[PDB]
Amino acid sequence: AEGDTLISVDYEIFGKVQGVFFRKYTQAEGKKLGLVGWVQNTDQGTVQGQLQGPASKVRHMQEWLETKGSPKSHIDRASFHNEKVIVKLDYTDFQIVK
Ligand SMILES: [Cl-]
Repeated sequence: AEGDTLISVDYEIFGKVQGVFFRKYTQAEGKKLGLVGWVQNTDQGTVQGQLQGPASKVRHMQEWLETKGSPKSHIDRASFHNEKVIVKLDYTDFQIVK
């Protein structure tokens, strides 16, 4: 769904994505797009979280997560799961989970 329909989607990013300011840049891009959700480093060398917001903004974020990331990161792969349409947002902000 695109446009203004609200969606939620889970993501996991693989590559050189830890120790490169990925979490800070992701949170800044999410807030800039008006998204809520979260980002966290996993014990497997990856980055994961969820995004919630208007379909069009979430998709730009998905592209950012697949192609750009933080300046020194190198994204090899971005996997998205559990994409669903929602009527209300669950989260109120974009968190960095530690
Ligand atoms: Cl990082």
